[PDB]
Amino acid sequence: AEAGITGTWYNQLGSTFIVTAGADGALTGTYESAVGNAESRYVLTGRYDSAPATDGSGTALGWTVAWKNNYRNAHSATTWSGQYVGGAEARINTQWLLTSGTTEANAWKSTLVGHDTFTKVKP
Amino acid sequence: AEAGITGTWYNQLGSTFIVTAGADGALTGTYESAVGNAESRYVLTGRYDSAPATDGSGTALGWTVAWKNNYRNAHSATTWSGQYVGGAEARINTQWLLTSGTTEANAWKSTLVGHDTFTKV
Amino acid sequence: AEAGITGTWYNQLGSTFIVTAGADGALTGTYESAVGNAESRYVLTGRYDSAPATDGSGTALGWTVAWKNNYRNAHSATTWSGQYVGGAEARINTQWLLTSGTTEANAWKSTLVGHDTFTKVKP
Amino acid sequence: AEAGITGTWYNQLGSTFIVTAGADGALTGTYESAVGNAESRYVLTGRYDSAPATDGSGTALGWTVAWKNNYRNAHSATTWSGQYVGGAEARINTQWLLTSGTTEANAWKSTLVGHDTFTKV
Ligand SMILES: N=C1N[C@H]2[C@H](CS[C@H]2CCCCC(=O)O)N1
Ligand SMILES: N=C1N[C@H]2[C@H](CS[C@H]2CCCCC(=O)O)N1
Ligand SMILES: N=C1N[C@H]2[C@H](CS[C@H]2CCCCC(=O)O)N1
Ligand SMILES: N=C1N[C@H]2[C@H](CS[C@H]2CCCCC(=O)O)N1
Repeated sequence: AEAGITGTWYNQLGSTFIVTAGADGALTGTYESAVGNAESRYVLTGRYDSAPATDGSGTALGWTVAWKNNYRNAHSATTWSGQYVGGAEARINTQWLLTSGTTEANAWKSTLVGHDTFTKVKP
Repeated sequence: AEAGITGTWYNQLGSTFIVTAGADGALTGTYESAVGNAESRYVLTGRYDSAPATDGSGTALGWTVAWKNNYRNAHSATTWSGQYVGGAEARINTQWLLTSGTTEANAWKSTLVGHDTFTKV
Repeated sequence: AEAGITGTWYNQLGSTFIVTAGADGALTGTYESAVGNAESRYVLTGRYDSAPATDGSGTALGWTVAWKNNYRNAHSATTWSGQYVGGAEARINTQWLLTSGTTEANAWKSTLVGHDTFTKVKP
Repeated sequence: AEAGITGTWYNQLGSTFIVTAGADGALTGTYESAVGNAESRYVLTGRYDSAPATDGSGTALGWTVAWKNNYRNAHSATTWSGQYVGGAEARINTQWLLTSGTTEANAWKSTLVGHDTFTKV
């Protein structure tokens, strides 16, 4: 549901995610990371299943943040792939891939993988 | 390198995606796959880092495709994270995560991972 | 440290992991999964850093379980890659890859990725 | 297919691993890489599913290498998960996770992921 995803979310690292889910399946907002070579807010863009299922299945979504803004440029991009689960305590459980640009030679070590869980605070 | 991300790319599977790279880091376009519960074009939105470094590194980027369009809804979304490299043969090398919406009970098996290499050939 | 890893561990799904860390960096034991097309115990083999660092850095390790025993055969294998962190509450935090054998055609969907956290109960 | 996993394999990077596949699912051998804080041979231990299905599927397997030997200790371990396929050109297609031991503080960036294809060429 767009509404349910829309809001302010935080994860276990202390990062802030502000997103708006649009009617057409779009996600736009800004990400504030608590870690990494990242300072201030970064623009995020993603997509979600505007028409999930009835049942108590999560809503699949994903989004990308390139870590370049007017203050910094880490030359990397992270994509989070997960599911939104609503209820009294809504969560977005994700797995992410962080790719740094590298020379052909170090391309084998350009991507990190992890997982983040977000808890909603505001709409 | 710059601009050159813009165009039509194809992968091993036969998938095709057309993207437009905007001066400030946005990626917009459509994705048409060859495998899965997919049928036609899907909208894709991503970001790419517009000021890559000047050591011969690739340009980091990523995009998402929710697999829902006016014809099908596979209740899943794929995110590709990778880097673009130009030259006589430009390619985008990526790793992807495909998450399907599941009930709590099947959450452990909701995400597939793979890799795709796209070229303009 | 071999000792610290040796023991009985459980994760959030309810699976049992019984492992012995040998002096030479080896890990052997059995895995009892609570989910999947898996019944009874399965043999596991892995390796760990017998000489970690001083500091409060985790000990990197990894192990594999092919899901075939005398009772079942899911034709898949899972490898867990993570770190052991000791202390009063020792944990093994991992990320895993589950690959199912497939035809060339469905190879794109042969691997699942997730993460498990194990808590120690016994040696 | 069976037995055929046993042998010497090489990957794109130039890494080489020699493995022995035992009748009951064990994989044993040595791994020598071409990249990273690695120097010489490392011991590898894995498992492979000894009764693959009879639809033309690959044989699922996986192995681990802790990057410590008598010469170096990179305080990391790599696990490769994939499947073997035989034929005139047998190959092992894998995806790997490389975890480095870190302090809690850097736990978020402890694991790299990639893919390797090994052939006997
Ligand atoms: N809030 C989170 N931040 C880290 C993880 C996923 S992306 C990462 C921050 C990286 C910042 C930029 C960088 O270091 O390249 N979750
Ligand atoms: N070009 C690719 N197609 C498959 C992989 C990653 S995304 C995937 C197609 C999935 C279609 C929808 C589905 O089956 O859920 N790469
Ligand atoms: N204890 C765990 N079991 C599931 C995850 C990782 S492997 C998986 C069980 C799979 C069983 C065999 C199968 O279904 O193929 N953790
Ligand atoms: N053949 C491969 N070599 C690199 C990738 C995955 S494992 C890795 C070598 C790592 C060496 C030790 C290290 O740098 O930590 N594939």
